Amino acid sequence: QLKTKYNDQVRPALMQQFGYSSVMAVPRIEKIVVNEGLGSSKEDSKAIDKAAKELALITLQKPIITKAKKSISNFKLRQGMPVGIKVTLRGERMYVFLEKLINIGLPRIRDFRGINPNAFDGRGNYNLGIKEQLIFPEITYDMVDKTRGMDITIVTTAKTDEEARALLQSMGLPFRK
Amino acid sequence: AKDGPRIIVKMESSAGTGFYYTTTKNRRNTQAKLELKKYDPVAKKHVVFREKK
Amino acid sequence: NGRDSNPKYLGVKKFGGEVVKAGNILVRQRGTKFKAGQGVGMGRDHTLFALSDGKVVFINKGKGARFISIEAAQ
Amino acid sequence: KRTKFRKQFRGRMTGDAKGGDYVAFGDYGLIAMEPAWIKSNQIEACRIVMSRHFRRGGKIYIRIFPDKPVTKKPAETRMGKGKGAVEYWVSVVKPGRVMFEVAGVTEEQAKEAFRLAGHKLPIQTKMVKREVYDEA
Amino acid sequence: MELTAKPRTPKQKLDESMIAAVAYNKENNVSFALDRKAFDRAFRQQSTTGLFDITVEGGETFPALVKAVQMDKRKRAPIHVDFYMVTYGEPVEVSVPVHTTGRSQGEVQGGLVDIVVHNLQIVAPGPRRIPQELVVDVTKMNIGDHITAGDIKLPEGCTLAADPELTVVSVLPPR
Amino acid sequence: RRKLRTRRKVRTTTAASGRLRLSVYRSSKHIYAQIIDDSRGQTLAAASSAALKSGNKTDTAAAVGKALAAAAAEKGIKQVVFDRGSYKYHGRVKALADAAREGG
RNA sequence: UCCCAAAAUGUAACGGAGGCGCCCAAAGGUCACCUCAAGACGGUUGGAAAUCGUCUGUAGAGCGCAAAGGUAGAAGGUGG
RNA sequence: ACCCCCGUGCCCAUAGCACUGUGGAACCACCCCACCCCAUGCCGAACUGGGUCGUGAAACACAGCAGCGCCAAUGAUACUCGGACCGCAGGGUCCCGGAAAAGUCGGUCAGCGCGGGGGU
Ligand SMILES: [Mg+2]
Ligand SMILES: [Mg+2]
Ligand SMILES: [Mg+2]
Ligand SMILES: [Mg+2]
Ligand code: NA
Ligand code: NA
Repeated sequence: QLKTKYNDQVRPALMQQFGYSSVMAVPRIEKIVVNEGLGSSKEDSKAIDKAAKELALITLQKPIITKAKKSISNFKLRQGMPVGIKVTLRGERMYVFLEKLINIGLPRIRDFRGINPNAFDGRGNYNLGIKEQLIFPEITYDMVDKTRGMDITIVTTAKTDEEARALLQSMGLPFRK
Repeated sequence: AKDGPRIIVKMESSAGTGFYYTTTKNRRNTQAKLELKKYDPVAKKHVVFREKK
Repeated sequence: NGRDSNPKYLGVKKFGGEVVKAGNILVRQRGTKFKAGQGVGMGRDHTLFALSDGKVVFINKGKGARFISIEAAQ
Repeated sequence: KRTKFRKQFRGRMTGDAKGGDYVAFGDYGLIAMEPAWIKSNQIEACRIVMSRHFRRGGKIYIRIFPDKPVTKKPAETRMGKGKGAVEYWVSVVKPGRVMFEVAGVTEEQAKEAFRLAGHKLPIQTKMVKREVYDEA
Repeated sequence: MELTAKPRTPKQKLDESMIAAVAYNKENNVSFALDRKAFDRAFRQQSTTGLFDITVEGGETFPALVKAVQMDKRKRAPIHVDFYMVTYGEPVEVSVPVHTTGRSQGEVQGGLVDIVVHNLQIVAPGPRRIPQELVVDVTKMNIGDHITAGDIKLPEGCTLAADPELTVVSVLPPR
Repeated sequence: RRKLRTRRKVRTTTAASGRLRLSVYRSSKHIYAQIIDDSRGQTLAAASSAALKSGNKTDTAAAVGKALAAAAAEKGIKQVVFDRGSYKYHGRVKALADAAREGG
């Protein structure tokens, strides 16, 4: 289940394209954190259980419901109160959810053309712009509560953008040519 | 040290058998019921000691 | 408002080269300016007091962290 | 002229000049020979006369903003505390301090502006030229 | 500037027309004491971009360059002056002022030519060849035209010091 | 990250203690269990596991402890105070401890 | 609690500002454990702040309230 | 005795960052596995348990580099003890000693111990 094509179909296609004198200097995937919005303009205690359950079946890992940053401005802000969800994916489950995403996530999306090819995180990282949640193989509108938007961020061990883009692409990521 | 109808109430100290007063200012705000503690009088020491009167 | 007033005190009580005793108070402060050194204990209001007899020695490592110590005579 | 938000009140005291060069932001300047207080309205007057004299230019530099609130006597009596919260602001000026500087106009065209402003100042002053180059 | 005595007590200096000055480089740091008039006549010309012959009482001609002057307040007459004995290759960075020649094409139109920075400090002035002035074109300017140090011709063998995008001269609008 | 180690240094008093500190460096597979004097920046016994290990790198946990205590006998050590770093007093480090507590 | 107070302490006025007459069964004891504010880049109910992530960051935060002193090896935050 | 590595102190920026080079099984790190002791209010990232390969890329160590930080003269001045004066006053001067800050020259990217280990 993956991992093999992770190495065989990535590393070797780097010293023949770029020029790495070390296999450890080969860009890797550190982790995939997933943030989930909740509250602010929609303060519902029932809405908590919603994502609290969904997120826990798409990634097979209980998520932490982070609070506020202890800042009160002029609008609707408080001190301490659940207003966000962190879902870190590092390890085997990272690779699992990942594969589930490259294989069933992106390909199965209405009005799908690809993702912005321009270099995002100029530090060696890459961010995704996922919105609607009704494009996953785990998300069944036939048994939920409502429809929200989840955010997936890619964290890798790449030094440059030129060395990140290639990693993403080889692994599994279509672009808008 | 004003004492009025407001919150918190200066609570006494008692013991099973023993006879000792810790004298501790409590409060009825949040948890106010389980005022059970442990304070060794001038007996054998180490005894079931609550400040709930 | 010309109202309110506070006498206050504070300061160093036992200067350098001064032969103290076990119990004497050294310096009175509000925070951690002069930090407790060797043979120098620290009260609750950050007060420094001696543990034995000796000569009050001062120590300044370029501001920031002051230290006072005691070197016995005998 | 007046500050935009401070504390309220203040004190009073004069020591020797501190931060006033000779030639800063322009060619010609005007300095104090006497230690005093400069009301903001005095400044305004100066600035304005200088404007009259210099139809077009706008190269009048005034770096002596008034940062000193002075109290005042309500009516009479003396029973009561800090009086006159807002009367006027001042700009302490010590000999050596550059109050005004202008550039672009000739020699004769500076003696005039300066000479005029000078008849609005509570202390003698003088005009100088370029010759000093401290820090840049 | 014929230098004479050079004590440490200003007792026989304040009364007479003498001004207290010093000089150094990296070796000796012996304090001097030059004439008032001599300096007030010489510093007027060479200023801070030109050395002058400094003969000490006895037969010691030592070449130096003016660095920092500490003029007196309430008066126009200086009171202290700092000298720097020029080496040969790479001494200290010298400050060169900015003049202006030729009538601009924006001064006629209605605007005025305004030098934002009079003095401009550069890097490695180069001994024996110190820029005593600096000629910067002004006519190419119009209204709102900004001229930085990337636009100033180099006196050959001189590199800039300040940021490349700093406004030296600018023609302001009227009123 | 480097805070843990320094929470145990300042924590263990050096002066008022009068006792000897015993540090341990087990961030890898090569402990030192050095022994240092309170006041004097010297070193008394101090064990060493780099001198042979018999193909072992986890078992020797108990060894270098025992060894250590034994070594301490040849100098005259009775009171020891233990100063680890980012080590939450679990397995290996605890072995070193017990071995050097009942062997001395 | 600052300032006045003039570098020990102290020091007046119907001088200049702002607080208290509480609160916390945990905000205590102890033992472990975590590191802030802020900005930039990039992301979905946002498009100012925030939720996330990656950098920078002697702390420009925090410490129940007023203020000063003090605190990054904690007197910041949690759990048994 | 030479060097080096690892650990731990004095010292707690003149010993700090950035840029760059060197190091490859003696040591250090990443990495691999990780049902259990133990654990991250979620994730064995970090704590942790058991150890190969590979690599030294990153981190760490050392070395070059002083662009920026940090430290920081001489000379002079500000202020001032004491002594003696001036103006209606805000204020200011003289003598005699002490003596800044800032800026400039310049200075250096440490120095000094203990223990263990592996090499010539
Ligand atoms: Mg006075
Ligand atoms: Mg006082
Ligand atoms: Mg006094
Ligand atoms: Mg009195
Ligand atoms: Na006097
Ligand atoms: Na003097």
